[PDB]
Amino acid sequence: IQRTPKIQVYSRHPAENGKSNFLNCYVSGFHPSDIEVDLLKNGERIEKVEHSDLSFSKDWSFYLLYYTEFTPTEKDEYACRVNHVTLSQPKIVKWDRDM
Amino acid sequence: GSHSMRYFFTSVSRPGRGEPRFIAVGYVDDTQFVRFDSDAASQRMEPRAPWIEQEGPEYWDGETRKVKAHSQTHRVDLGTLRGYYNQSEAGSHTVQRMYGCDVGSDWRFLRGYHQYAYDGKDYIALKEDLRSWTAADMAAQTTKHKWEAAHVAEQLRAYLEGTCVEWLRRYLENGKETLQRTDAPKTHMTHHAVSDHEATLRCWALSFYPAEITLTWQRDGEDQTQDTELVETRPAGDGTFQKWVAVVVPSGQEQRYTCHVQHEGLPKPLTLRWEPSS
Amino acid sequence: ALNTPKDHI
Repeated sequence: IQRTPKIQVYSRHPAENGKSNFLNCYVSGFHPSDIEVDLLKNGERIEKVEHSDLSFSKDWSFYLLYYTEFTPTEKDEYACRVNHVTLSQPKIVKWDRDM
Repeated sequence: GSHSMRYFFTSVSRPGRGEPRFIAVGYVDDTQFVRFDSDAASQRMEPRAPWIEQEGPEYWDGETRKVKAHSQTHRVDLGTLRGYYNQSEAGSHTVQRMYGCDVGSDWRFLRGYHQYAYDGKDYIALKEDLRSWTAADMAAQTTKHKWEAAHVAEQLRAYLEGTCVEWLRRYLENGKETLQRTDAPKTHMTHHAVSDHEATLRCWALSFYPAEITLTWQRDGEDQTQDTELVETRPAGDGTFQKWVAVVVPSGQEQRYTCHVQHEGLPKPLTLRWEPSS
Repeated sequence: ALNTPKDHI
């Protein structure tokens, strides 16, 4: 079976410019398990990104959380970039502090 | 409240070279407490919660031997399944397995489960009776007959009703400080203009545990789903969870709308309304 | 704690 990932990009805590936080990219509802997830800062790949241990839901679809420390600012743009067998091109979801 | 212990296992074959990638995780309710990853250096079951580190070396040795044995069972299963489905040796395939037990508010056994999937689809599962098997297709029917002749369900039932519940109660006691603590959602409402005539009201639930929650919107005291958006509950990354629900409303009509929050940590459900000077 | 099952497919 092939199932496309759902993506949510968000912060661990309500965001305040200049205050340290954690940037999350939660990928869920996908199958098979191989997936490429990068967190981006101004369109460039962030190096120290960690991820949760692969687990799955009742319908057998997978989920993973990718995360890193970050400091939101007025000028920096953050995003999550995901590639999977189900996607023609990588999908980029921009971080919006209101979601 | 009610509680559960669940173990999740995934093996993914690597046809080009080597053994399958194997990842195992154990949970008490929504708390991960152990893990094994075949790609990690230790080659041991590793703790992921403070209350499990209380366990001695015999526990850790025993869990490592058992988790590596689960990996080898999945490795054999992948080979068998490739043959059952007449598939090429060139493709990657996945086996998933989950099992565990639920207990009620009195910590007594309620339900047990043990299920397998191949390539993301149900393969074989123990029925709720813990005696019978649900085989999804004819390959699984062959497995079902083999397991019915080898007394498999009896051994699983003994674990699910006995050992599983006994260890769950031990962990609930050892980890009481967090496992028996309920974290009620921290709630607030945000307002985002969408035009000069309308706005989105977003009802947030943050830092809650366990993950189970309900967020609903009402307009003038009746449920509203039209022009609403509800995101999937998501991990905060610190062991708690987050969710939000939003509604698009005509500007100036915000006071008709109420967000209702239901969670184990709240004695009474919460009701939120937009404060116009916010 | 894990089980020791004989769930060989």
